[PDB]
Amino acid sequence: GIVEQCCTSICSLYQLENYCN
Amino acid sequence: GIVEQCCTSICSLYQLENYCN
Amino acid sequence: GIVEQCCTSICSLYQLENYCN
Amino acid sequence: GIVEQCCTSICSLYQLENYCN
Amino acid sequence: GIVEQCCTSICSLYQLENYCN
Amino acid sequence: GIVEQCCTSICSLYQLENYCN
Amino acid sequence: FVNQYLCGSHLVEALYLVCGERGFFYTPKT
Amino acid sequence: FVNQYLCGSHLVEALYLVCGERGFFYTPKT
Amino acid sequence: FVNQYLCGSHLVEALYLVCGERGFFYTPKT
Amino acid sequence: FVNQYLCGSHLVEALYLVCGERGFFYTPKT
Amino acid sequence: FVNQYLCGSHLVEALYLVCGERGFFYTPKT
Amino acid sequence: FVNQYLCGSHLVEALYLVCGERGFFYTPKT
Ligand SMILES: Oc1cccc(O)c1
Ligand SMILES: Oc1cccc(O)c1
Ligand SMILES: Oc1cccc(O)c1
Ligand SMILES: Oc1cccc(O)c1
Ligand SMILES: Oc1cccc(O)c1
Ligand SMILES: Oc1cccc(O)c1
Ligand SMILES: [Cl-]
Ligand SMILES: [Cl-]
Ligand SMILES: [Zn+2]
Ligand SMILES: [Zn+2]
Repeated sequence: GIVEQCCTSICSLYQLENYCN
Repeated sequence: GIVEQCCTSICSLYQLENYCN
Repeated sequence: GIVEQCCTSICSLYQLENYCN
Repeated sequence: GIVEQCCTSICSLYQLENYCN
Repeated sequence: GIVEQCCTSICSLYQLENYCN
Repeated sequence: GIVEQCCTSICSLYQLENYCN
Repeated sequence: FVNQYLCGSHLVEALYLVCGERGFFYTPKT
Repeated sequence: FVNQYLCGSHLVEALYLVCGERGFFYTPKT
Repeated sequence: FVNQYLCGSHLVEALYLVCGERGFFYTPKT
Repeated sequence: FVNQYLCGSHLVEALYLVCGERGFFYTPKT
Repeated sequence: FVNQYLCGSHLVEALYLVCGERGFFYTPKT
Repeated sequence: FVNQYLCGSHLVEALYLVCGERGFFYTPKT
């Protein structure tokens, strides 16, 4: 999920926006 | 400055990006 | 909501747990 | 001590409470 | 109290060093 | 660089002061 | 608003610690 | 694993700032 | 009540940095 | 003022994510 | 890496939440 | 290999307190 995607490599803010409701 | 613009009102990520290097 | 309940008074950890799923 | 008990394995809130005064 | 003393006027790092062990 | 200086080992307050204006 | 915006920053950190594996939802206003 | 527990704490702070008014949902499993 | 609470939150982080090695006791009242 | 100083703490943390690899200069009251 | 030092700064914020009004002690060296 | 990214967010917080009203410069590449 978010941890496996963003704790192994740096997520951009572009990438974090897909998790916002 | 950054303090005046942003501790007075909420600044979005776009406005804060203006203060980047 | 959360902000109105807990930014106006300190919520305890038990009050906070109300928002966990 | 605290760093030893909680920096490899996650300590619960329960467990952290042993360090309160 | 550190709270009484540093929550309305800024306590510098080296005033705060006074509360160390 | 700072991360290379201080993320490899812990910088002291003196080493950190190098980066103040 | 700033004071509540800063307060909400600290709320989410507290939620994270309290909720653990359960996770949580953060909806400041719906 | 403490390493991903700490990473998660930073991720929630980042979500808070990027999501803004929309809020977010935080569920560790996936 | 809440802004003394938030202030204390930042106070502990400064104490962690200045005290280093030494450690510290945190007592809100006393 | 402590309210403005605590607001400053949170700004530098938001600058840190937005600015990324470009970094930034932080000047308080200029 | 500074892994233990970073862990410690998270621990202190969690102790702050959990202990509330009684405060705590943080002794990094033992 | 997110370790240095997480370390950098704590550095900016430490810089903020050490430099005070001097402010600081933070550049992560060079
Ligand atoms: O990939 C990540 C991990 C943690 C915080 C963040 O902003 C990005
Ligand atoms: O207006 C502000 C003040 C502090 C942090 C932030 O992201 C925005
Ligand atoms: O009511 C609150 C507000 C912010 C953090 C917290 O733990 C409780
Ligand atoms: O095991 C840990 C380590 C750091 C913070 C925390 O809440 C728990
Ligand atoms: O006077 C203060 C209040 C809060 C944090 C700090 O580092 C100093
Ligand atoms: O070397 C470091 C890294 C992060 C915070 C700090 O105070 C020192
Ligand atoms: Cl605050
Ligand atoms: Cl970390
Ligand atoms: Zn704050
Ligand atoms: Zn961290």
